[PDB]
Amino acid sequence: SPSGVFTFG
Amino acid sequence: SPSGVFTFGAN
Amino acid sequence: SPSGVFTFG
Amino acid sequence: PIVQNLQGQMVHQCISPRTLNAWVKVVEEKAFSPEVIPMFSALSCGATPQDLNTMLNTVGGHQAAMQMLKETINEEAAEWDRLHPVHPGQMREPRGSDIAGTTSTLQEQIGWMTHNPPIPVGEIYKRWIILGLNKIVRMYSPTSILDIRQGPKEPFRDYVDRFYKTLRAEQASQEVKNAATETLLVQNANPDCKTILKALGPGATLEEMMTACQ
Amino acid sequence: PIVQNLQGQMVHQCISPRTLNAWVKVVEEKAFSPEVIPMFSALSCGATPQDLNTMLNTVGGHQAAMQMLKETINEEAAEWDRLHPVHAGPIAPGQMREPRGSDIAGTTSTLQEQIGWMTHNPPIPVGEIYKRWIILGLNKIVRMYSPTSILDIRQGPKEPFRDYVDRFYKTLRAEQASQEVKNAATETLLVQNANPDCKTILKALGPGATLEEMMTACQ
Amino acid sequence: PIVQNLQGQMVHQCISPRTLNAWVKVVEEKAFSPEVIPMFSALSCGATPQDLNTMLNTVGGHQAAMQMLKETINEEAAEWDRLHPVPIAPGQMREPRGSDIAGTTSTLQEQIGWMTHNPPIPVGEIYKRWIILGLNKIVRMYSPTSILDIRQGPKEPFRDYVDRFYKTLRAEQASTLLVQNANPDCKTILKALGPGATLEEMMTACQ
Amino acid sequence: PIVQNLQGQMVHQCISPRTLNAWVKVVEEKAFSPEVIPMFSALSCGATPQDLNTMLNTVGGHQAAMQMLKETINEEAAEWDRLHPVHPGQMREPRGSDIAGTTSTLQEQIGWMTHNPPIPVGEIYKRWIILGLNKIVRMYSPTSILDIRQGPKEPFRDYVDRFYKTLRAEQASQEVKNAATETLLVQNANPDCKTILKALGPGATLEEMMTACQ
Amino acid sequence: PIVQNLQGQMVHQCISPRTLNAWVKVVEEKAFSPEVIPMFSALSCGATPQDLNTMLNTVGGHQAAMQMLKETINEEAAEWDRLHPVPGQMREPRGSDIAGTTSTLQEQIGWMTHNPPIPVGEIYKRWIILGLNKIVRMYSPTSILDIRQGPKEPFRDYVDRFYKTLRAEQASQEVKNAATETLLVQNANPDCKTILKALGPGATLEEMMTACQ
Amino acid sequence: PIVQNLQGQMVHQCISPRTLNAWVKVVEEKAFSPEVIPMFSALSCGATPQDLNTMLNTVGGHQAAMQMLKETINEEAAEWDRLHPVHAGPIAPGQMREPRGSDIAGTTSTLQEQIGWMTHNPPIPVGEIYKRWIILGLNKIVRMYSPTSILDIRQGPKEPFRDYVDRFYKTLRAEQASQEAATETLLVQNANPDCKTILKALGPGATLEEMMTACQ
Ligand SMILES: O=C(O)c1ccccc1-c1c2ccc(=O)cc-2oc2cc(O)ccc12
Ligand SMILES: O=C(O)c1ccccc1-c1c2ccc(=O)cc-2oc2cc(O)ccc12
Repeated sequence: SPSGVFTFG
Repeated sequence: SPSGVFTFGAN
Repeated sequence: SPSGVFTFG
Repeated sequence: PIVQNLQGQMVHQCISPRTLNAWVKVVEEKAFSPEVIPMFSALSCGATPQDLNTMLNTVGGHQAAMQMLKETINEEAAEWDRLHPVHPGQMREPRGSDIAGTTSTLQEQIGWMTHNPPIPVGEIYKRWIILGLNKIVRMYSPTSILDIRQGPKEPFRDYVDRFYKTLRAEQASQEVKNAATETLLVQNANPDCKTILKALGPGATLEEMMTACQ
Repeated sequence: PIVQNLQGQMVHQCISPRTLNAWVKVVEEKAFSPEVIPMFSALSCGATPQDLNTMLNTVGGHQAAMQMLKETINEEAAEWDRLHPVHAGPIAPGQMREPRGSDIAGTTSTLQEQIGWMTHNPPIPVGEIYKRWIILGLNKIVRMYSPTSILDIRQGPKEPFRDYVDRFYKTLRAEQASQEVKNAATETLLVQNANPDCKTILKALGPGATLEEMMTACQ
Repeated sequence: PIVQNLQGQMVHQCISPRTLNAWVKVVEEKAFSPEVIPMFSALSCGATPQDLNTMLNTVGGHQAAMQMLKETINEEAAEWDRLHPVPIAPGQMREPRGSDIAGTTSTLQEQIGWMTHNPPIPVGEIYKRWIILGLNKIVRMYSPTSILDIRQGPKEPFRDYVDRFYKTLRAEQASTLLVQNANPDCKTILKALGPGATLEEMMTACQ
Repeated sequence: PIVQNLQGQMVHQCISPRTLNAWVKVVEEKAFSPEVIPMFSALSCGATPQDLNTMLNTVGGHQAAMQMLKETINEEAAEWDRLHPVHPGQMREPRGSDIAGTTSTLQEQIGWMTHNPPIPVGEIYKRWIILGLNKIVRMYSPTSILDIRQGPKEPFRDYVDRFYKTLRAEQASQEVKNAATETLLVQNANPDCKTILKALGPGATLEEMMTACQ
Repeated sequence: PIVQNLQGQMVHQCISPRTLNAWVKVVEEKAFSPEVIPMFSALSCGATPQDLNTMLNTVGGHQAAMQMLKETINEEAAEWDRLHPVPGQMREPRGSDIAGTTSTLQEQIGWMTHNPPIPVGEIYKRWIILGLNKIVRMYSPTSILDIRQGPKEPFRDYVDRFYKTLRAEQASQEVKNAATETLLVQNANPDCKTILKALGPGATLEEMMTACQ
Repeated sequence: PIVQNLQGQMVHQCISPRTLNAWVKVVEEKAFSPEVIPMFSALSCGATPQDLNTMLNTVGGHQAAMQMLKETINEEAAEWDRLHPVHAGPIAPGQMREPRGSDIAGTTSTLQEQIGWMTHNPPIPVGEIYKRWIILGLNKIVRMYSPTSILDIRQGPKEPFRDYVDRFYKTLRAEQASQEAATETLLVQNANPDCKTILKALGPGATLEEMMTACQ
């Protein structure tokens, strides 16, 4: 399951 | 006289 | 000393 | 234009740069194609006569059209004065040139438009302008409905688009438009399509005709 | 449109130059591609019938389509008058009347009457009723103008599976004027019109596979 | 400018970047074609003299025209002082001189005071009237052609000729003949119409 | 969206033409590059389910992705219905398809979102959408992190840019990302840079590495 | 900037992306042609010192000019400190406070909205315009003595160049008028000079320009 | 961001499309030229941590720089937790808790918590604290992307002095990530022979304006 792309926050 | 160009609505 | 560039007002 | 504020008051608001530029560009890009008139009408929502004159006067080209428009305006103002003769802090009655904004001040226009009951001089004047624009659009129509004929290789949809665009510019009564739809549309389709449409029989709807030649 | 002002009151506001231009431009650029309909719906948020008519009247091309749209509108207004009849009789002046079909379409009603209905308690949403009719007509145009049948969408021998699925569901959306178009028949057809290699992989996956699984399998 | 806020009070508001840019660009693109003046007038709705001077001073080119405009402004200010001759009481409003109306000897706050006084002293509208008079003189000067040089071409459509005619007339006027300068065929048809014909009728006849 | 008015009330506001066009254009220009998702999230600030559906539905291309997104949404809605089963002028409870805006009205969405306590159906739906979008972004990643090797003449900065662009799109867990940084980044630098970096020893910051190989 | 709200109060408002971009673009397109200064002044209407510093600092090129401006600002700040020396009470602004380097946004708002107001934004803007005036004069590409009508140059184009140069040079009005009175006619090309001499001095520019049209 | 409405109340407002696009475009067009930092600071006026993260996360390229920034942020957050530790323990109903470093960076805090901190009396300015951390990292990026050393800026044989000074202070700004004796020494030292002679004749304490007038 992908971890998402929000590097910040 | 011209009838106008308002195809839709009240004219 | 320069007079400025505000031609009007 | 005249707008509503949070106190429930109708108050003056300056015409915006966006509105001004939009009108200039639509005249530049579309000239007097029919769709220019509803755009005018929409861009002048709430306009005072002063605003309407601003919109007309900012047009740079097309001065033959703008002079014809001025003449229609003067005719309508004269008819107003003929139908509404005008015999200390009290509101005067508008004459035709007041409605067209040449002899009235902005404050007088606001006074009439926000009075109780309102004298809607902006809407009256806009009606006159649209009468003039209608005559210009009809005059500048590039092609007669009689000359709209489907090309041997023209899709039926494109032919009908040309047909109804011409019909819109010509601005005949609905009865005259229906007569053209009932005779010319089929008569001036190209041979193959015309055969198919005649096979349909009389009274076919536009949707049916377009499906049949698709 | 009718909007809430900063103090919570429902008030009329002129349609904006940005809205007007956005609608004209989307029609010019996209014609009757399906995604034009959601855009129409969004640009007419809060619209009165008068605003909806402005948007339709500012369209310059596609005048055949506009005649078809006008006919759909008249059909829906007649259905409104059948299912929501207005008892006839003298109509007291200066008082809210009940809207007929031609009032909802803005042909026999004034802007002030439309504002009155839309801001009534409870509101009579003549703008939303009319918009439903318009979108029905526009959807019929979208389907009529769809260029290709779903049966003719077949994966090329070297076409990546993703591009084929893109073409397949674009075509389906236009032919139905809807994205809610996934059924067992459709997935059947997607596999059936796949190319031999992809088709073999997909058939090995079996039914009940998700689109993500199909696309991963043929990557 | 001075605008009414959402609660009905007259307040000063900074000139907007959109307005500033619109004026600069119309001067850059159209120079002093006549339609530039109505645009100026609309873009300065509610302007104080300070705002009007901002609009005039942001023009980069056309400095010859700007000097002509300045001369027109000073002439109008002199006439104002001739027709409305004027220490001050503490905390009291003084009367504007010609140079106050043009924004050279007045502060923004004084301009606001005059424009929002009851009754208002409309120094912005007076100054704008002076500016537009100067601008009309400039438009007339930049007109490239005289109405006498507008003749219908042998094979020029009548509409194009009329467009050129009235374009020229508008620029030359800023600060019977149409027929006479039409080409022979059109001229014959038009005179055949007789007098009292509208432009619409004339253009239809020569279409 | 839902916004606060001067009276402290949360009220509906129409989605703007600027927002609509900004989203359409970012999908056209960036497709499903990772930064599309934060932009989606920012452009949908305060959105109702209706607004979120508008944004998704105005996309014209990428219908494979949009169908996959529908699948993800329906899975999340089914799970919602499993965890929150549902049974006169009163507020009913939302089911999965109500949160996704297909079986609920705008007025119901506003009612839920402005209720005390609020049922934030817009934020719930947005979460589901971003789940699906994340799956799409990962699937559309063109490159694997293992294939990112610094070219013999490639500036180190460009190599690191490619490395972390790929890592971002691939969306591994943070432990696997850390492993990649501690193992692959230096391992796949070109010989000269790799020598300098290994001489720096572990625990060096990315800043120190990049200064060293500049 | 500081704007008036509906309570009749003066409150802070963030500088807008439109203002920021407008200023960056005018510097990019016009450099230090004279009309950049009225544009600066108009785009900074109601600005705090922080906002003024934002506008200057977002400029990317022209760092020689920007350093000269900074030196002019520091001179004006020193003169202010010479003439205006300095619990729960409001302190007095020193020069670096007016220039926004030693003052907080909240202090700038406090000064600008106090009764009576200490208009630190307008004071700083005055200093900035002093520096910009000096840069515009320095960067003027041409001397008024070198503006001469070409044999085939329209008189209008020559006068445009003449007065653009004069505007950039920023001499006193007496010096400008002396230039108009001698150099303009002197440096016209032979034919135009003949006509303009026949008209004589004291003819208006409009009359001169019509005569040579 | 948090802004004052028209009646003087501090309220949350969605970040605007204009702001989002302005930041994305300035990064695309200018990369990390120094003037991008003041632009960042102006475009994030009143921003919450959520808004600041939105701005950073919408950047598509420059992922090396973004990773460096993430490391700078984490370092500043660790220092915050060391110097401003939050007493661990129970939760007080209806009461404002104190932010830790990850709360200020918007990773472990909700938008509603951020609004609560920023509009409290007195305000706990988590947006401005985070923005200070971000600008610290961005200045490090600007310095690293500076292409040239000030020692390599020497006036060309025919180069106008004005152009040389432009390159000189452009370079100095990028190398320091800021516009603020060795430097003036260096300016004259690396001027071309004729200009250097004139400038040395002017002597010490001459202003840049006087130097540029002298070598024009
Ligand atoms: O939703 C309905 O069927 C309905 C029932 C009573 C009154 C109006 C409607 C109705 C609409 C109600 C709300 C709304 O937002 C839109 C509606 O649209 C309708 C369209 C119809 O042709 C016919 C009816 C409607
Ligand atoms: O340095 C300060 O002003 C300060 C004092 C107490 C608490 C926080 C701060 C502080 C800030 C206060 C206001 C402000 O606008 C910005 C601040 O930034 C900080 C950054 C830190 O790393 C660490 C601290 C701060």
